[PDB]
Amino acid sequence: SPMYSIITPNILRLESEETMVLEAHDAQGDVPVTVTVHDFPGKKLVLSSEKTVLTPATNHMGNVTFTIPANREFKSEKGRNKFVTVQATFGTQVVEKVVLVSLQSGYLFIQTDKTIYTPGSTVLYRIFTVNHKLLPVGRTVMVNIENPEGIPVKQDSLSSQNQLGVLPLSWDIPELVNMGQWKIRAYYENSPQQVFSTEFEVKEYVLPSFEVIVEPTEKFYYIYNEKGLEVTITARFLYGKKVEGTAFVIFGIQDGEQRISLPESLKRIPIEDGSGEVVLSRKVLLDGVQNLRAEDLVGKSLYVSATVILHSGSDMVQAERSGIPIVTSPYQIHFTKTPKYFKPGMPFDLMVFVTNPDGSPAYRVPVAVQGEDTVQSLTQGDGVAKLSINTHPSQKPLSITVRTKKQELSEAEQATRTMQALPYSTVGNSNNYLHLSVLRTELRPGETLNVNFLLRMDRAHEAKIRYYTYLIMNKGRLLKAGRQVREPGQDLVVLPLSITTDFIPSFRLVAYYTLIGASGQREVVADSVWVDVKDSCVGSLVVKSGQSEDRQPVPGQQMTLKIEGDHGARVVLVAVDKGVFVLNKKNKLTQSKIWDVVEKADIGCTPGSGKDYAGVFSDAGLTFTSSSGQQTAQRAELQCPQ
Amino acid sequence: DEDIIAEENIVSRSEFPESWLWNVEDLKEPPKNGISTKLMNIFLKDSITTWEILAVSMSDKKGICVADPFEVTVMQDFFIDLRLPYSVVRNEQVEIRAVLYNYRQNQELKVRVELLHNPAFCSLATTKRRHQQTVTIPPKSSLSVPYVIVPLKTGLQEVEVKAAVYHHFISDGVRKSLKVVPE
Amino acid sequence: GRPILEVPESVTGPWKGDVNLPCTYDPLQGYTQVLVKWLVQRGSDPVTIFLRDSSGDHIQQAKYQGRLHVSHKVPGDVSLQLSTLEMDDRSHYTCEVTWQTPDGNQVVRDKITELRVQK
Amino acid sequence: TCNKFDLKVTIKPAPKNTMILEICTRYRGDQDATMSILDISMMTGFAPDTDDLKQLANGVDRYISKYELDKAFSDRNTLIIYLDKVSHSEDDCLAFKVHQYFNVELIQPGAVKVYAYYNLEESCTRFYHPEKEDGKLNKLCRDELCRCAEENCFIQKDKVTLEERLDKACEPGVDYVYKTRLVKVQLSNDFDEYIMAIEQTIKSGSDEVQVGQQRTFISPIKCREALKLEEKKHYLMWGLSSDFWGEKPNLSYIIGKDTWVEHWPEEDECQDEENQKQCQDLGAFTESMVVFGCPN
Ligand SMILES: *[C@@H]1O[C@H](CO)[C@@H](O[C@@H]2O[C@H](CO)[C@@H](O)[C@H](O)[C@H]2NC(C)=O)[C@H](O)[C@H]1NC(C)=O
Ligand SMILES: [Ca+2]
Repeated sequence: SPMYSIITPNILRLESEETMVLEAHDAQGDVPVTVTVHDFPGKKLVLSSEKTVLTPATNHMGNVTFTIPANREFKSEKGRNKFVTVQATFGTQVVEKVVLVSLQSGYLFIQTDKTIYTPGSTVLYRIFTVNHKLLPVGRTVMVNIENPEGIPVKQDSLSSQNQLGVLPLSWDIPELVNMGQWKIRAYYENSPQQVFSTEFEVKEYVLPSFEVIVEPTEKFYYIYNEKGLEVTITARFLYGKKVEGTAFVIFGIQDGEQRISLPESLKRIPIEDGSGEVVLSRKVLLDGVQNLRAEDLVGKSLYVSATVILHSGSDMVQAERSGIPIVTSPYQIHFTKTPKYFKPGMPFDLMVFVTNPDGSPAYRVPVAVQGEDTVQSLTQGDGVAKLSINTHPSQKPLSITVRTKKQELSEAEQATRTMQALPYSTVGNSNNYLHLSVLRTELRPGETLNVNFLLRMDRAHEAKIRYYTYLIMNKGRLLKAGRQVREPGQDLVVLPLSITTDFIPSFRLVAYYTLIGASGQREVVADSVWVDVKDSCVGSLVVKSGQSEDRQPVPGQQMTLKIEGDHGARVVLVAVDKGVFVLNKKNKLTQSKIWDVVEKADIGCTPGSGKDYAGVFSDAGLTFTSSSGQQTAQRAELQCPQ
Repeated sequence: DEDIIAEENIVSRSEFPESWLWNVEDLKEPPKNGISTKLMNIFLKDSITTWEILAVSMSDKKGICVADPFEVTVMQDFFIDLRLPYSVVRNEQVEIRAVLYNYRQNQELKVRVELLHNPAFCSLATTKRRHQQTVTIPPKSSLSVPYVIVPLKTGLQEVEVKAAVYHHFISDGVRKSLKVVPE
Repeated sequence: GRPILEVPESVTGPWKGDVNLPCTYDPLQGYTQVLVKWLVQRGSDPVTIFLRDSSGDHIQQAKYQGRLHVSHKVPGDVSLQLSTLEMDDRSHYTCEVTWQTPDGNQVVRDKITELRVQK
Repeated sequence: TCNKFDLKVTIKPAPKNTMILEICTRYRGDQDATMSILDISMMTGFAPDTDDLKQLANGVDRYISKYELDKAFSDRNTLIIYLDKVSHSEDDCLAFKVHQYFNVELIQPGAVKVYAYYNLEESCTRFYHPEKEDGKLNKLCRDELCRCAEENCFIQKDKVTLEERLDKACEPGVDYVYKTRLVKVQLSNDFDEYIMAIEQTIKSGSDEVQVGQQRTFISPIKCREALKLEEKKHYLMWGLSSDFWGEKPNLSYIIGKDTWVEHWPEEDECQDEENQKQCQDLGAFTESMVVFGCPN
C-alpha cells in the first residue's frame, strides 16, 4: 500500500518562492497531485496554484514550487504568530500539515559614510534591501534617526523599488545637538517587529595626524607566565612615515563590566622608529588586586591604554586594546559543530572546534579522545578536526572528553572539553539506522563533495532499500532534492555532490529511507549532516589602482580607479580618510558580518542527527508528513530553542 | 627675497573632507570572463593622508558583495600641517602650531614660513607687514612654528599659512576653518 | 588531481630586516594560473594585500607600498618578500592561487603561514 | 577658566639678551596629579640653555627627552618637560635661562600649557612676554567686541611737503579731515581717550559732525608717549570709515595705523623762524581742500 509523503521547511516565508517536495512510495503508474495553501483557522485559499504529476519515469519524486502572497488576513492578527494549512491530494488521498509562517521579508543593511561625525556635518547613509537569499528586492522601508537617549528625531518611508535594493539617504546634524551614540533604525513596513540598526557617534573632534596600534605579543595572558604581559606600541603617520615621541601606557583588569585600573602599572616609554615596548609585571598585577589568589583571575581580562605625544607636542592620540583573556591554556575546545546524537553500534563522528582565547580558529592543532593514544587528527584552517569513535550497541549515553595534545605545551596547559550524546531511537526498537558522512576539508564552490550513505539494518529486509531520498537546505530554503540509488547488499554508497555558489555560507543534507518492516509496521529512518562552505561573496568585487600599478599620487592629482565585478551590478562607493578610524572604528559594513547575520537567521538549530526521524527532520529545519501518519511535531516557535 | 617663490604665486591646499567619493556606478561595459570593468576618473582631495576606499555592489543574479578595502596614499616631500582645534572662544587668546615636514632623504631645506592676515583675527600679521620666519628643517624631520592669534569675529573663520623653500621649486599652503564661539 | 600549494607552518624574520614567506607549487597540465593573492589576517579575518593578474602587480594596503615583492621568475613560485620588518607585521599571511581549466571554470587553493618577528 | 590647574608663568631679565623664565604650577583636588606635561614654546628668536635643561632633566621627578636634548640651538622653538607629578599643597616651580640668538623686531609671546597625560581638555595655558606681561596681544575691547591694536600708532613721521599732505588725504577711504582743539585727555590703564572738539570740517563724510561739537578719539596705551598730545592745542586729523566705534549719534573715532595726527601751532605762535613753513603749508592745505575739493 503506497505511502504518500510531503516535505516542506519548518517555517515558510511570505512573498518568496518556496519548494514543497512530493513523493509516493511503492506506487504504480501516474499519480497526479494538487497542492493547496490556506490560512489557519477559518479558511481562504492563498495558493491553490501548483499541481503536478508523479511518474514511474522519475521513480515518483516530484516537487511543486509555490509562493504565498501577503494578504490583508496575514496582517489583521498581529502580535501573535501566523499559520497555514498545506494540503496535498495524491489523486484521491489527502495529506496535510499546519506550518508556521513568518513576515520577515529578508534583511536590511545600513551603511554610513563615517563612524563619527561632528555637529553641523551631514550623515550620508545607504540602506540595502535584500531577501533571504541576499538578492535585491523592492519593498517599503521605515527609517529612523534616534538620539542618544532613545528618541526618534527624523522619520522616513521609502520604497527601494526600481532601485537595485539601494536607498541613498542623508540627514543634517544640527549645530546644537546631544553628543554621544546616535542610532539609525530601519525595518520593512510589513515586518515592524524586526529592526535593523547601526550606530554612529556625534562628538567634537579634529582629525589626528597619526595612528596608534597597541598589541600584546600573545593574544592572551597566561597566569603562570613569569614575564608578565608584553605589549608593543606602534605609532605611524597616516601618510605612511614613522613616528618619534613619548608614550604613556597603563593597564587594567576587567570583570564583566567592572573596570579596575592598575595605577602602579603606568609606564612612560620612548617611541623610536615608530615603535616601543612595555610589560605589565606579574607582581604589579597580582598586587593590584585584593583577591590575590592567582587562579581567581582566570576568566577576567586585561586592557591596555596608550597615549602618544609627538616630540613636537603639536598633536597627541589615545588607543586601547581590550579583552585580553586571562587563561590557563592557549586553547578552547567546542562541540557546537558536533551532532549530539549517535547511532548505537555505528561510528560517531566528532567535529571538534578549537579556538584561541579570543575566538579565532587555531590552525594545525592536534586533538584526541581521552583514553586514546594514537587516535589523533590535526585541525584544519577553519579550526575543526574530525575524529570518530566506535559506539557499543547498547542505549548507554555516550560521554566523550576531548583534549588537545599539543607538544611544546605542558599538560596543565592542554585544553579539555566533555560532551554527552543520546542515542537515536528507532521505530519499535528495530535497530535500523542511516549514517551520512563527509570528508574533513575546507569546501569551496567549484568542488565536488562525496557524501557517504552508510546503511545499518538486518539482512532480512535490506534488499527492499532501493534508494535514499535526500534534501539540501541552504539559507533556510530547500535548495536541491534528489534520489541516491542503491542496489541490495550495498552498505555504503556515495553521492557525488557538486558545490556551486548557492551553497554559501553553509548547508544541510537531510536524508531518509522508508520501508514496511517487522509487522505491518511503516518505518522511516533519517539522518542529516551540517556542512560548512568557505565564506566569500557569491560574485566578486575589487577596486584597484586602474592606472596600471605603481607610484604615490600628489594632492589634487587625477587618477583612475578600476572597478571590477559582475556584469549589470550596481556598485556604491565611499572614500574615508583613515584619520576617522583613529577616533572611531566601530560598526563598519563587512561581508563576514552579512553572512554572520544570515547564519544567525537559520531555521536549523542542530549540527546533525536527532532523537528520532521526526527529530532529524525538524532539527534540520524541515517538516515531514505522510498518509500513514508519520510526521514531524508542530513547530510554533519562530526561533531556535534557547 | 631672491630664489624663493613669491607669496602671491602660492596656491593653498584647502579641500580637506573627512569623507568623499560618495558615489554610484553600474558595471555596464560588456563582460570579459563574467567580469565587467569600469574605469573611474577622480580628483583626489588636498589632505595628505591615506584614503580607505570601500565598494559595495548589488546584483540581480549574485546579490550583495562588499569589496575588500583598497587604500590610496596622498603624499608630498615637503608640506605644512596646520593643527587647529575644533572651536575657539571669541576674544580669548590661543596658540596654534603650524608643523612643517621634510622627507627629502639627504637634503635640509631653508624655508620661509608665513601666517597670513585676516580681519577676523588679531595677530602680528597686518595688512602692510608680513609675519614671516625663516627656519632650517633638517632631512627626514619636522618643525613646529607657533602662531598666537586672537579670534574677533564669530562663526566659521579661516586660518591660513604658507611656506616656500629657498633654491627649489618647492612650496605649500594650507587653509583650514575653525569654529568661533560667543562668550 | 588538482594542483597543490606548499607553504611553511611558520616563518621568522629579523626586526628592521628582510624576510621571505615561501609559497610554491609544481605546475600541471590544464591548469593556467590566472590570479595570485596574498592576504593578511588583520586579527579578525582576512584582507587582501597583494594581487597579481593579466594587468600586473597590485598593492592593496598602503603600509606595504615599497616594502613588498612577490617572486615571478620560476613558474610555480609566488613567494612573498617583506622588507624592513616592523613589529606590526607580526601576523598570519595567506597565499592564494587560482587556476583556470580549459573548459572555463576556476579552482582555488590557499595556505596560511604565521609570520614572526625576532628582535 | 583653568578648572584643574593653576598656572603662573613669568619672564624676567638676567641678573645677546638672555632671560629667566619661571613656571609655577599646581593642581586642584589635593591628591597629586600623575604624569603631567609642560609644553613650552619660545618667544620668536629665543632658545633655552642646553645646560639648565640637562640640569632640570637630571634631577629625578622630571624627564626631558634625548631627542629634545640632541636638538640644535639652530632650531629648538618648542620643548616639553615631563613631570612625574604635581599636587597643590604648594606650587611646583621651575625656571631656565632663555637666550636670544636672532634679533628681530616685535617678537611674539611664548606660551606654556599644562595637563595630565590622560586628559588633554583639562589644561591650563599662560602666555609670556617682556613688554606686555600675561602675554596678551594689544586688543581694544568695549562691551563685547575687540579690535587688533597690534599695528602702527598712526601714519608715521620730517619733511611733510605740501604734495605729501595733499596727496595722502585722497587715498582709499579717507572719510574725514578735521582741525581740532583738544578739550580733555582722559587717561586710563586699558585704553586712552582724547576728546577733540572739531574746530572745522575740512572734509566731512560718513558722519554729519557740526562745528563746535566734540568727538572722542580712542588710542592704545602703548601709543600715549608717541602721540604726546596736550589740551588747549589744535590738530590735523585724517582717518577712515572703518575707524568708527559704536552706533550713531554716538560714534567714537579710533586712532590706528591709518590715521594722520599732526600738531598744529597756535595762531600767534605761527610767527616764528621755526614754525614758519609748517604754518604756511597747513594753511595752504586747507584752502585747496575747501575751494577745490579733491580734484579726483
Ligand atoms: C523542482 O523541480 C525541478 C525538477 O525538474 C527542478 O528544477 C530544474 O532542475 C534541473 C536540475 O535538476 C535544471 O536542469 C532545471 O533548469 C530546473 N528547472 C527549473 C524549472 O527551475 C527543481 O530544482 C526542483 N526543486 C528542488 C529544490 O529539487
Ligand atoms: Ca561558511
